[PDB]
Amino acid sequence: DIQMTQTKSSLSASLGDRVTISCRASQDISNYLNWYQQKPDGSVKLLIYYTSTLHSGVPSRFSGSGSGTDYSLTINSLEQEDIATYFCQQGNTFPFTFGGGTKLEIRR
Amino acid sequence: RSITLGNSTITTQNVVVGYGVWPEYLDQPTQPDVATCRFYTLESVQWMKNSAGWWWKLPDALSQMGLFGQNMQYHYLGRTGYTIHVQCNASKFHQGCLLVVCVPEAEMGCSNLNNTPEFSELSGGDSARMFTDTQVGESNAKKVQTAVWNAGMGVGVGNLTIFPHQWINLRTNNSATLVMPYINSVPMDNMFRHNNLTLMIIPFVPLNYSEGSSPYVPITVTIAPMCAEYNGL
Amino acid sequence: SRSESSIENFLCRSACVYYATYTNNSKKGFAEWVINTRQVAQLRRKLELFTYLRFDLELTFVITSAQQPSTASSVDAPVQTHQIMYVPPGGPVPTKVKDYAWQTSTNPSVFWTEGNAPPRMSIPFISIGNAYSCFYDGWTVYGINTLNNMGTLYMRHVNEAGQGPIKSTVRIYFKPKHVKAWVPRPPRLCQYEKQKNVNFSPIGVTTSRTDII
Amino acid sequence: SRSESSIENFLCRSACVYYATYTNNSKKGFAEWVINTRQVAQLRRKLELFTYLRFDLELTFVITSAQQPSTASSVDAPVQTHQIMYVPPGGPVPTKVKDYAWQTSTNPSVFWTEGNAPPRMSIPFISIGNAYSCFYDGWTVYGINTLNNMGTLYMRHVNEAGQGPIKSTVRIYFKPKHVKAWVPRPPRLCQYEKQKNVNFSPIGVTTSRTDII
Amino acid sequence: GLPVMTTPGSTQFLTSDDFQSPSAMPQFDVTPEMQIPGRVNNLMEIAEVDSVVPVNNTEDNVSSLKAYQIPVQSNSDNGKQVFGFPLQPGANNVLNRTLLGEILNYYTHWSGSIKLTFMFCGSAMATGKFLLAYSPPGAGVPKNRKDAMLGTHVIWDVGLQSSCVLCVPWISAAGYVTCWYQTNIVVPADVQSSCDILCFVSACNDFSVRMLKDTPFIRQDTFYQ
Amino acid sequence: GLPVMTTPGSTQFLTSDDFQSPSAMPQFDVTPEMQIPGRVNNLMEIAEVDSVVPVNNTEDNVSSLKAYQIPVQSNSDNGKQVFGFPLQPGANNVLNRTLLGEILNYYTHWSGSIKLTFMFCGSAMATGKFLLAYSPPGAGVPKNRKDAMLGTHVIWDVGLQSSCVLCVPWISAAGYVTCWYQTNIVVPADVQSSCDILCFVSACNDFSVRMLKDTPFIRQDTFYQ
Amino acid sequence: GLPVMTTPGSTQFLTSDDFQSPSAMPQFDVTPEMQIPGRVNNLMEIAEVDSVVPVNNTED
Amino acid sequence: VQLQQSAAELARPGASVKMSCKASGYTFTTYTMHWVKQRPGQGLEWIGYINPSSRYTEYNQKFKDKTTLTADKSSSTAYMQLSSLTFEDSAVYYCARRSEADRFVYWGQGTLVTVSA
Amino acid sequence: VQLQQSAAELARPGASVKMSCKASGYTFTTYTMHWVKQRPGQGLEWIGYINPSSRYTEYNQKFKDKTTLTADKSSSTAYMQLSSLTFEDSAVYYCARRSEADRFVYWGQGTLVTVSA
Repeated sequence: DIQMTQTKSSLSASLGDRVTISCRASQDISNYLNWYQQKPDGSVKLLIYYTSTLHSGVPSRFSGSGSGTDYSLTINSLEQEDIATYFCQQGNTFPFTFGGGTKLEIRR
Repeated sequence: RSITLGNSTITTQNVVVGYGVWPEYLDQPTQPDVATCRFYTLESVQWMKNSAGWWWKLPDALSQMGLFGQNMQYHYLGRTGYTIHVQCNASKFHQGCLLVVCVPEAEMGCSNLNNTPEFSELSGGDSARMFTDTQVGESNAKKVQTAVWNAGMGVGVGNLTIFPHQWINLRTNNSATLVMPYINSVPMDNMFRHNNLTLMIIPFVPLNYSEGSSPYVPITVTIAPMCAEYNGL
Repeated sequence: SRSESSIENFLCRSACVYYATYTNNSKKGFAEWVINTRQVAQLRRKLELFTYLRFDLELTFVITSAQQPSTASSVDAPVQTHQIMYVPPGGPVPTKVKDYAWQTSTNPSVFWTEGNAPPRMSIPFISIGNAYSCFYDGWTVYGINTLNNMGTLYMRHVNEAGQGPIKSTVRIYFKPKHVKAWVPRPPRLCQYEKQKNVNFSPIGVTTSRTDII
Repeated sequence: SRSESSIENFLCRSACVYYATYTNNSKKGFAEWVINTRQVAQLRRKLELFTYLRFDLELTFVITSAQQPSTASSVDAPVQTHQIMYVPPGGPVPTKVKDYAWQTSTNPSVFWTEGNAPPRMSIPFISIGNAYSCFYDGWTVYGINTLNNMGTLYMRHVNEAGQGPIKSTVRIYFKPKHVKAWVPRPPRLCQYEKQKNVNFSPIGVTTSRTDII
Repeated sequence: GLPVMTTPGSTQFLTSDDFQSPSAMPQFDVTPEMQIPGRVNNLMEIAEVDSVVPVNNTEDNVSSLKAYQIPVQSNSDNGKQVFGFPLQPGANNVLNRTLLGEILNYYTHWSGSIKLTFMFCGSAMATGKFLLAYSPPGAGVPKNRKDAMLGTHVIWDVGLQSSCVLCVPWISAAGYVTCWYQTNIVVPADVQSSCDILCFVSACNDFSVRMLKDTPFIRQDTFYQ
Repeated sequence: GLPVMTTPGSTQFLTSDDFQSPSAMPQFDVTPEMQIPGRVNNLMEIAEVDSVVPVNNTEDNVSSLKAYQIPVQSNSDNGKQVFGFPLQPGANNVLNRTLLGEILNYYTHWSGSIKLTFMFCGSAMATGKFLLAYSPPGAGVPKNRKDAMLGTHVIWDVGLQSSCVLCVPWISAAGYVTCWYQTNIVVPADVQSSCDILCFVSACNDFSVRMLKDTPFIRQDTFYQ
Repeated sequence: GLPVMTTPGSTQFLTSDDFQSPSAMPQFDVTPEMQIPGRVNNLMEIAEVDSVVPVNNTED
Repeated sequence: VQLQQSAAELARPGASVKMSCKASGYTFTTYTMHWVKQRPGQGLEWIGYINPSSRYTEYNQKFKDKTTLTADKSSSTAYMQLSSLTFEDSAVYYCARRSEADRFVYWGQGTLVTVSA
Repeated sequence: VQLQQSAAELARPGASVKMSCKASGYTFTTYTMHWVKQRPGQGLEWIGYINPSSRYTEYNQKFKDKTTLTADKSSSTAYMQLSSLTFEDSAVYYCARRSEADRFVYWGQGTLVTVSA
């Protein structure tokens, strides 16, 4: 098993700023990472199906990067509908291991 | 009947030849012919009732077979054709059906979707690897996916008759004979990092017999390299 | 009506094989595509009915732009010019938008201003061997075959801009020419999973019914 | 495969040899390039395998613009037009952007509006001697050889603009044609230091190993 | 110079044109050709080879080698249907995923003839008889052995020949290839009675395929990587 | 006038095209040609001339004329290796910076034969023998004088001839050109015993170079001025 | 290359012109012709046949 | 093109439940169907999948002795039965459809399973 | 592509130190490596260089009798040893790589040498 660790588990940012969520694995998973977004009503959808490749139907405010063990997700223009929970999931070895949540909220 | 090659002799009684061409000859390469042109007879596999299939990677099965396996180590490059004789000996009280294909560049798939299968799982040295009638799970890391209805390559097993093949029906037929030329994109290739042929034997209709008959039917494969030449000084 | 099933009328078509975006001021923005045929699932299934292929190549790029939100004060920009560099197999590779590998002489580039016909370019059959190989039963890592290597493409702006951010997209169109095919192969039944290898998950042979009769 | 090593297939390529910027309202802004082959290090090493060369010349200019930050109030500019003047060896030379040397008759200029094909122009073999000379063992200052002189290029805007500052870049592409080469020469081992002369710092012959066996 | 005049449709990109194009790499001296065996000049040469038809789907034999085998046993009924499959094109039938039907799903219009080869994969001591009825397009499927004989049919004697060829047109009700027990399987002692039958399909004459399209059997949701 | 239609790829600048171009200076009457000796028609004529190979790098002879000299002395061992260098292409070897290897670094694919000339630069009164073994690609380097004799070899007698030519293919393990003491150097009185050996390299037949690229040995950080 | 010069009226769309046009679907192998009875080559052949004249209109 | 699960359940400890996930808009016997469990205090957790063509199931090591995944071709559903229900089995269970060997493109809305007395 | 020096040192007057500058990202035995001393009250000052291929050093006239520049091919470093340390030798020492005969393109971060008791 590969432990996907998101050490923040809570982010606070206002509207229109740049947020960065980090997900660190246990060993090298070799650019096989996916980012999901869980809306507060319970609906889950796929955002970035690689280290940096956007899914079709996703706005261009999302972007990802990273290599080796460390990875990241970047939203440069926070909107109201971007308040959700974000997970990282590796697809390298068996079984599939998901990361912990990361909840967003407004600063003040 | 009673064909001899070098210091070996087998006995036979139709022949399907490749893609319609015969194996022929081409720094300067040397041509050995007293060294390789003989019938290398592999050991027999037993066709039981709950059997699934077998496969041989072709310039790997003769890698320890005497003097053909010595020229693979000494010389770097080389090209060769083959002549395969498959024959199973059953009585008139058994029943079944085999398909004997010869697949060029049969790249196979792993059981885990992210890896590639290891070297000892694709080909054993002059020993038959066998298909299965079930799936291999994804928990196994480096193992060949051997579901026989997909033939290990992700393709339909009924469509395998596009290759040079021959049916062995125990009601009317007893043997098969295949003559394969050299099929590659380069004129000469290394014989350790490329297996450009694969001989599969798949039972479509399984073996059946009544009580008292022998519960196995042995299948004997005989390979002879034809028109081989290596590149060296 | 027997001639639409020939190899020339079956494979020589056009297909969108890549689609990427890049902007000018992000200092990370440029595109990159390693030329292969294993990305889309409808061109891969047609080229994998044969084992050895041999074709010329013809690429056409459709480049559009879009104005990103700038600050204020009357953004007025001239026409934009793009550079599409082609790196042969065994050539230098850029890592930044400003690099020495863009200005090299053996990497043939095209330069194209907006508002004209799209920039077609053509690549001959480059290989050491005598044909491409869709399948490789052997090691180089299993089944890679480093001999069929067609190169890499890189795209960027050549205009420096400060008053307004501009991002651009590109769609690459793929068309084989003078196709020759050898050693046919049965059509793939299971769905494609990865790009490099032939890994799959086992599926049924055909769709089922309720009775034999 | 013996014909890619001919002199025509070795030297007749394209290469970016210069890159300069100039704006319109700085009253110091215009470009200048004295035509030589000793500026970049990959074209200099290829032309210095031979002592005497003789080739025609073909130049292509890639000109882009960029809007500088103006004050306010709706900058709207028409298309821009550039002048690329070529001064032969022994001709008048401009010192300002407004000068009498731009309007002279024996300096052939091209005029090009933006949004079209780039302005190619071609220069024949101009010399008093019978070949160019990459090496000169003698005095004119040591090793200059004033006989291989190809001229100078000058670039400027011809549009006067007040509402918005506009700066422009230019990349000059260099391509010899009908090349003839005499008296081969060993390839240069040390790195290049200066442009005019053959000065160097001494370096080892090759990369070293730990034993002879 | 010369006066020209540009027509409409000049600076456009039509994806199905055929124009000359400037080569990115001239002066390369490409690798000359080599005689590789088995060159394909037309895709109809892939359709004319035989392939086994999965007549025995039955909801749990599709993931096995049991789909290709038609069961034949010695029953107690006087006249009974062995198998039967329509020749309706593409509608989830048995000739869909075969080596012929994977080509005809790349094209929109096609018409020609079909070879249907059967093979008795039983013992050499078993003897029986089968009807091989064919219903034309428009006529109904026979519900009895007798009115299947009154159509067009071929009586297949197993003890004499072990393979029966049945040529038939197939054009894009469309037909039936039903088969019936004529006599039971007579078998000696110490020989098994339950036998199997394989079935093949091919292209008899040359077809006429037209209006190429994409296949419905392959799709992707995100670029393979 | 005439109706034309512009194809895609019309107003572009491809850097590797070949079109006509308007001359900036017509009516100039350029200088006619002159017979200069030594015209080069092909770059392979630069590769076919000989050049000395620095076999004796050894981390402090590279900045001297001692790199080209292979030391030979009269030792007390019975069979001993003089030198040895692989024929691996480009990987920091001794044939890299020579007059041949500076051309093969401009191209990507090349294959042909190689002349290897040796020369005994010793006294006229010294006599000895050397083996010149060659290992093919795939075979290992010999670790002894005896199994170097069992391969392909040339026995070089110094007292008879003072130069030995050894033709060998070289294609882009790849070989070894190891050399061994057969006998010691027998020398008279008042003659020095420590001699040297030079080594040359050339191109035997015509090569086949293809896919031109740039050399890895030259780079610049800011325009020379 | 060749020096050309575009005349006025070049990049226009006149609705009554007759120029060549790029085919969207080449390589199709269209259906060959068939002898159908009663081909019309000119619209005057429709006018030369007889027809009854309503001389008795009279509003109802 | 969507997946549809059942409603919420409720069961005593020691009893058993059965969920479902009805697939529509695509050919059901082509892609595998996976099951993900999300406790409200932790992240997501993988359970196992089922190949709807050959009815081959493969479970995680922690969920092997409790869950059981079945399917049927007619109604195009995929069931899941939890046996020997305990107090830590109270979570939200999703059904997902895997394509391209790592990506979960389409998800369900999830069923809430609660245990009490 | 960068140069990396050692950490800060400390020495008594009369003792000796040895700094280093590890080069990476390029072929070490091609370009010369120079050394620049910057006292905090004045500007930069040139010391000397070393040719790493032939181990040829050339010093400034003011720094000839104190400094000594060595190198090695294996670890790709270039040392510098200061002998007979005095009180005015307290400065920051940089390592630079000269290309095109006057330009110093790549520099190090510098080591701080202090003398005290």
